Amino acid sequence: YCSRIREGYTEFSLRVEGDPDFYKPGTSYRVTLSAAPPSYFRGFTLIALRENREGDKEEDHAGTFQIIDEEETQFMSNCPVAVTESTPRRRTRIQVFWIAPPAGTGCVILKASIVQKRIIYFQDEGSLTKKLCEQ
Repeated sequence: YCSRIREGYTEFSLRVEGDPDFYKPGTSYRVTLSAAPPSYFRGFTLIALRENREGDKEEDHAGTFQIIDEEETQFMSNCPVAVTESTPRRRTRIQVFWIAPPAGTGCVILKASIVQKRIIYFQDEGSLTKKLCEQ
């Protein structure tokens, strides 16, 4: 189940539109993964984890992703809680909804990994990682 299993900034950014300071349970947020020019990615993986969890357990994964662009993104065949590319084409941006979990879920870490001509692995902090807490 889910594998899946260098901080600071690369040219790839994981953002939430509107730059929320915290999440509100049940609110849909538009999560974006983008490459600064002239970079691109041919593949990506995107997850949302309760803080300080590895992701090896189902209950580590927080909230619900919803596909916006079916031809660009899909759920991972062998990690159904992870968003990934539909085909290995060069892309500079993808977007998905993330629906925030119930009150009491605690801090959530949205995290991405990409491939261009090298792999950028998941990191605890950095440009492909965003922490959102309740409040």
